[PDB]
Amino acid sequence: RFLKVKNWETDVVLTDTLHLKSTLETGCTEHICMGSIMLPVRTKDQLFPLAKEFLDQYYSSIKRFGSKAHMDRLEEVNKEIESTSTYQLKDTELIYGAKHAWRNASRCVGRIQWSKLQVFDARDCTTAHGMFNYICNHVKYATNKGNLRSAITIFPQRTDGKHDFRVWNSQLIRYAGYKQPDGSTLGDPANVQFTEICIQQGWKAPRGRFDVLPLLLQANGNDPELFQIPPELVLEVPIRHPKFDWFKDLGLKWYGLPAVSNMLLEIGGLEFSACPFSGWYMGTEIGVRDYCDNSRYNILEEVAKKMDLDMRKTSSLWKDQALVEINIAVLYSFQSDKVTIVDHHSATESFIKHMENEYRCRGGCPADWVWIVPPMSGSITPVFHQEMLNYRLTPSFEYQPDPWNTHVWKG
Amino acid sequence: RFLKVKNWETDVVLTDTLHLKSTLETGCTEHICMGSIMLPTKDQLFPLAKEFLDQYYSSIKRFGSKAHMDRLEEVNKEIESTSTYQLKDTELIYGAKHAWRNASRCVGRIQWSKLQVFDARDCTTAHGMFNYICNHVKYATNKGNLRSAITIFPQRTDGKHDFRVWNSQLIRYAGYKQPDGSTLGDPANVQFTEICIQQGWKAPRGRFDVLPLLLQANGNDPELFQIPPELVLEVPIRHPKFDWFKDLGLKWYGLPAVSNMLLEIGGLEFSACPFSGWYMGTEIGVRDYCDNSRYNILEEVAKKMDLDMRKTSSLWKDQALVEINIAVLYSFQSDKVTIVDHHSATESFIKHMENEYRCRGGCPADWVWIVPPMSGSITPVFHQEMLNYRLTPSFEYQPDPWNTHVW
Ligand code: HEM
Ligand code: HEM
Ligand SMILES: Nc1cccc(C[C@@H]2CNC[C@@H]2Oc2cccc(Oc3ccccc3)c2)n1
Ligand SMILES: Nc1cccc(C[C@@H]2CNC[C@@H]2Oc2cccc(Oc3ccccc3)c2)n1
Ligand SMILES: C[C@H](O)[C@H](O)[C@H]1CNc2nc(N)[nH]c(=O)c2N1
Ligand SMILES: C[C@H](O)[C@H](O)[C@H]1CNc2nc(N)[nH]c(=O)c2N1
Ligand SMILES: [Zn+2]
Repeated sequence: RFLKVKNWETDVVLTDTLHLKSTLETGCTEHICMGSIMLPVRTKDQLFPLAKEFLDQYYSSIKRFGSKAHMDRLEEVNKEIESTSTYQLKDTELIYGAKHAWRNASRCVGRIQWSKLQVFDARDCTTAHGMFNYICNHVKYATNKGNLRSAITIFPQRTDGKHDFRVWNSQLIRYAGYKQPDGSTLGDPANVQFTEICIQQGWKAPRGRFDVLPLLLQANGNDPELFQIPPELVLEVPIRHPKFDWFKDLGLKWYGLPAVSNMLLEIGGLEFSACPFSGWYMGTEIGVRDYCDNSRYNILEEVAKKMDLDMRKTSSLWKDQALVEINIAVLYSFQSDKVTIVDHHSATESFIKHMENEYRCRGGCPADWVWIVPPMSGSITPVFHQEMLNYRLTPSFEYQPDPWNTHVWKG
Repeated sequence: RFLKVKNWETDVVLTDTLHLKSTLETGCTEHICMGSIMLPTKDQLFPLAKEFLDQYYSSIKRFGSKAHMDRLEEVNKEIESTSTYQLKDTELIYGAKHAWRNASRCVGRIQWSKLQVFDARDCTTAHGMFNYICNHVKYATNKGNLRSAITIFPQRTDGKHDFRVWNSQLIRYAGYKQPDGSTLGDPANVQFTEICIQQGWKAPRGRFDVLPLLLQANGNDPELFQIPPELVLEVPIRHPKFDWFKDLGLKWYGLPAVSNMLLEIGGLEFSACPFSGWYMGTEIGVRDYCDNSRYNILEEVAKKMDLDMRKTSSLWKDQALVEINIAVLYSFQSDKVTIVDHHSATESFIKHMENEYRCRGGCPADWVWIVPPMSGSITPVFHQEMLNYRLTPSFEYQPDPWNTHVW
């Protein structure tokens, strides 16, 4: 079968065949579209087919499909599964797998970069202190004094599900949030529950507006342990505006390294429950979402007050005006400090070129429009006008339950 | 079978059961989501008629009554006899209001029950259609105090006697390709404008030429009519801060009036059913003015603002976008022509969704269309999960008539 997508701005039409290789389910049916829903131990039996499919994909990619080396590797994995119930990936297969999980990530606008991913193999790690060391090295490598480099660190795979490696933090670097008795929040409201966990575990909270959270790390299914990332490894950018001199006095800053730590990486049926990865920011992630969401820092009012905009009616577009100024400030600040960032125009234009190339070379590019379209100025970016097909390919990054809801406390 | 939707800003969860009624298909499957694609006998008619009357009689608390069974008998008799049937005025009005209620791409549905329905089923000629349409235009415009309205022309019969309005909207501006290589006026309407010329229209060849109506009655060749200018309320565009804005020579019309869709009620098909409401400001200021394939004015505006257009990261496009949209709202409000901003409209839609969940068990909504084309995440609809499904009565797309009509 062939499926067409159309760009309504350019009339360019593309043909997708890659969707035929998708097996996992979307949430949608013939009767209902779930495209805007945020969240819509394996047997030996189910494991060898997943391994075989992955290895066939790997061997095809290196132009060795059906070779002696391909056949011998299938036999070796087969033997290992029946004998031990699982298998180990070769370093080459792990690198290919992690790159392809990023390539397949339909909610990621940054995928033009997918083939440049530094993979750190941490499968020999055994303790939380060992995880802390791997993570510091990742942060220092990825930060590169502001010249950011994409990286992922991969801890040992799930065995029986009772010995999981997990980073409890949702991102490696994030700010604390504190609920006050009067109901107001100090710091980042998204991180209140996690901050409470840290405090309970013994973190002495400074109780400010931008306190970098400690890492909470779980090795081998044991209770997690706290660690403070060395401050010299945490690059931060003070936010100021090119024309508005009062902007600095809002006291805003943000960290340079966006690093997702709560997802699960599936490669050939194996499950890597701790696989922190990082790239660099697109400006709207900070200036639109982190700063201006009602349930996040929520700074729109204070900024619009300072700009002296007419705030009595929504129809003066004061919120829209303040939004653009904050986003200009974020890009200006990062660029001035020589910390890698991309604006939403550049990033979406690059994504369209990536997508077109993927269709030609791969037969498709699964993409989730709801997530790819930026959260401001949607239709003046080329992605708004681009039809997309969303489907699930493996290797993949998946969501997993927060570890505090599932962990068995050993005490 | 029961489905939950969460708002990620407020944590409110609603439960959807209304989707189980849904009959038509979405284009998605278990393996692929088509959420962002723009367009994804006698025997057939009685289940469709039945399903409709059942919901009609339920809505007036008379389900299973003698009037209910009687009407079901009467329509059954008429289909068996004539191969079609005729709606009672009450059913037509109900069907039309519900087609709006079921429109998953429409953010303005809080207004669904306040719709003036003009029954034009007695219409026979294109001059007659012109009369009905002028009357609709005048009524809906109401000298700037806009009222929602639909005019319904006779239903499909054998499909060779189709009523159609060839225009995509009742009021739109012409588009012309020039020797220059550029486009004068609205590039979306270039083809339709050509069809107007080839059928006889004398084009002024300006930037904002109100198009003529091309009306097809009873499957005949369509005919041209100029809408009386004094019935077309237009708004000159100016800015409350920038005195130079007015010299861009921009204007828009006050009445948004979709005329190319098909209304389906109880299996009956109404191929000419122009309807109108009032504008949300972004439709004009973001899409009409700033789409690259539309009036595409961002460059000119940014230049007059003297922004740094050297790099994308100065956000010069975004700054100009906001100002253009401020001018749209200010101009309509100053001239007392009804308009809604995207903040107000999306706030209302969330309230409407809550009413629908509470009173009907759900609300079909297409997130891709509901979230405004600028400032998405500062509107509450961005953070609201929505389930998309197709309920009838409905508005449906249909082929452009020039590709289909046999002259
Ligand atoms: C190189 C620069 C990159 C940029 C500019 C970028 C951009 C983005 C953005 C803007 C999002 C949406 C974030 C949100 O709204 O929460 C995202 C999501 C995502 N990206 Fe990237 N990305 C980059 C690198 C990476 C890397 C290195 C990986 C993994 C190897 C990755 C995998 C993902 C995944 C799995 C998501 C979905 C997250 C979720 O569902 O919460 N990206 N990307
Ligand atoms: C009263 C004020 C109204 C407002 C503010 C409003 C708002 C909107 C907006 C912004 C759109 C998206 C338009 C686009 O991007 O092309 C839309 C679509 C739509 N609306 Fe409304 N609407 C209103 C009245 C109506 C009425 C009276 C009807 C029918 C009786 C209706 C039915 C529809 C339909 C069927 C669509 C989808 C059109 C398509 O798929 O092209 N709306 N509405
Ligand atoms: N520029 C880049 C580079 C790499 C990765 C990203 C992803 C960016 C970088 N910070 C966070 C963001 O993803 C999130 C944000 C918030 C929650 C989250 O997890 C979820 C999401 C939905 C439901 C439940 C949990 C993921 N952005
Ligand atoms: N504020 C209101 C009130 C009622 C209706 C509307 C819908 C508003 C009123 N003008 C325009 C808009 O409909 C369009 C315009 C152009 C294309 C379109 O969708 C397509 C796209 C491609 C092919 C076919 C249809 C829909 N907006
Ligand atoms: C309900 C809705 O799906 C949700 O708010 C989504 C919309 N699109 C998004 N897109 C991105 N990139 N990130 C997000 O957090 C969201 N949130
Ligand atoms: C391809 C994509 O579906 C298309 O550009 C859509 C996106 N969302 C939209 N939303 C509205 N309200 N109107 C539109 O025309 C569109 N266009
Ligand atoms: Zn879908």
